[PDB]
Amino acid sequence: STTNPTLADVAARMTPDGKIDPQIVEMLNETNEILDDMTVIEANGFTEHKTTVRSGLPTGTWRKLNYGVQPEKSRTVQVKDSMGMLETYAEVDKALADLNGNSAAWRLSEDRAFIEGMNQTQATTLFYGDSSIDAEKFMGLTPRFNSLSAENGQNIIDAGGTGSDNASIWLTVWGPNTLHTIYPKGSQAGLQSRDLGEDTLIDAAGGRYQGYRTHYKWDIGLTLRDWRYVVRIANVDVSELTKNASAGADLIDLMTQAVELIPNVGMGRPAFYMPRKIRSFLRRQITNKVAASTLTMEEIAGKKVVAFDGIPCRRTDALLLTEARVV
Amino acid sequence: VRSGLPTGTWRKLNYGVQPEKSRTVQVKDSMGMLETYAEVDKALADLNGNSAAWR
Amino acid sequence: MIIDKLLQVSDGQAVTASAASTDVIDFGQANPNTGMDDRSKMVITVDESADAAGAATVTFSVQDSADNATFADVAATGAIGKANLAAGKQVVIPMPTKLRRYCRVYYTVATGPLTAGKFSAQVVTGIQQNVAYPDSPRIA
Amino acid sequence: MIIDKLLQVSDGQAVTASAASTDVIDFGQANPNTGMDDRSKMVITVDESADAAGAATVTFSVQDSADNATFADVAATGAIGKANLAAGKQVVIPMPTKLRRYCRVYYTVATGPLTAGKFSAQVVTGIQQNVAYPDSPRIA
Repeated sequence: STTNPTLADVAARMTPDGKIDPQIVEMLNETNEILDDMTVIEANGFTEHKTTVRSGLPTGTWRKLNYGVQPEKSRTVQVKDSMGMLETYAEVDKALADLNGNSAAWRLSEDRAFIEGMNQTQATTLFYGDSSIDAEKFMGLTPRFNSLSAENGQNIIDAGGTGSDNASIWLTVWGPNTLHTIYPKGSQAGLQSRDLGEDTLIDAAGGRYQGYRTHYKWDIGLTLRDWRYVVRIANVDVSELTKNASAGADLIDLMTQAVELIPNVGMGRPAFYMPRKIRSFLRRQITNKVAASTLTMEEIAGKKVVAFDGIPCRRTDALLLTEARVV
Repeated sequence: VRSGLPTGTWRKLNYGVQPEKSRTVQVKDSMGMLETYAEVDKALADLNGNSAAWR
Repeated sequence: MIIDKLLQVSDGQAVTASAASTDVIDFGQANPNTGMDDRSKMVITVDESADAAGAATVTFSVQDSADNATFADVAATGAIGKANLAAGKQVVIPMPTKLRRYCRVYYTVATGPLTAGKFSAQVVTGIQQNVAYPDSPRIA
Repeated sequence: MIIDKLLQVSDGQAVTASAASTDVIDFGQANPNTGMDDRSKMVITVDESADAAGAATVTFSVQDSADNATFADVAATGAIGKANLAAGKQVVIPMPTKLRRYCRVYYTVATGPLTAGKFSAQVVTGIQQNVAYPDSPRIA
């Protein structure tokens, strides 16, 4: 019945009176920015990246004179975290791309949607990355911080909102020992767009079908050395946000409590991660807060948020707005 | 205008995965013409010679 | 949407029984094949609505003839239901590629008779169809 | 005439009863609307012929679906009579302007059932159609 996918003769659909349409309007692509901002260091293990992390300090004792006090011992657990590889080959019939004379123009335009689908997927998975169910993928910021019971439960700040319509803000600190990405030894990250070249394909019938193919490897996992460098602001009920930080949960303060949750941002480099929705409301709320103080007439709308603390503030589309509420 | 992205896949080991196809619909939209004539009986415009002033 | 008044048939015809269009288009040849201009297409707009006793359907269809006398279908829509004919519903039938002299538009009405609703049929190049397409849709 | 290996549905289907086409074309989007290309169009070729007890008619019509389960006419041909379908008879339907995912071809067979006949349906850009046209016509 249905043939999937695998590039039909709607190469025609992408054209004017003429060649491949250069100005196709990029609708489904979003400019979330972790992928540029996140750091990459090669993972240390085979299919993993091990990290030994101190679990218990020795206590010490006050000793009365004449009485040997006990020796002490640092109990210590170590934790490794897994990966996933993300790639596709991308094949096209050699004739369909050559015809109407648009061989390279098609290859390019088909490619851009590919880099974009790749970034969209890497990025949505980086925040809501599972593994008890998806198995194949590396596990991302939730649910390493899901339940409030976690040793980093103190690290998730309840925005206070409830119900199903509630976002969260993330603040992470990307650096080699606090939080970073990993690619295996030695497959390199990140995104390798290799072109396989023309090569023959095989028909269901038996027929040579002389045609193209392109690869898009991109294999990452994600180390969270210590959750202390990451704060989750769960349950920001977005229906309930009002710009006058009045009803619902205020952002500016809720956030400064997030800066205060991080032990000493020294390394490597911090970043805010909020859905475009919040980025707008945080904008409105900042100009709502300073207006009752000192803001100019022409700066009445307010500069769009850039450096919150200063920390760079990154807009991330690839961050679900209606995520289920945490308990 | 781009209608669908290839998603890519997490691929389990040793398993040749599907190619993707970036679906894309196009839209055409039209024009309209808005025009009008503006007539006066020449006899009415001519008097007191305000033919041009009237026009 | 530009319209040629001469290629206009059924200017605002009140379709009640399954009747044909008022005017019948006459080309200046035996095989105009203006389906071949790869540009022309019949459009039927709706006003005011498919009011009927119901449930009724309206099948718009282009018909050819050699001479202005006996017609036969060359394109058809299908039984478009009442309440799919709100005020403002362009039903485009692409011009059939093998046209003959004298094209007309017939309205195959499923029972019961339509009680109120006009339709305006015209050959244009081409329709205004720019409906919005999704973006994320995660946001949103 | 180039043909897409993939958009080919009903390769040489022995339509004897009013059956739907073997394969159903599946686009990878909700509303492909590929009629807007002003370029794609369904073409049905005939083989060897619509031989039947007769006189019967065979109507080609495109069907949509949200999902590959329930279809509805979005284009049709009309009652192509039998003895208009000898081997090499293209019924061209221009692509309907508002497509959904999963298009198919149904063969609305008027009674009685056909005794013989294959049909090839596929979406192309475009048909090869060139009849010679008269000239003066006093000579020739």
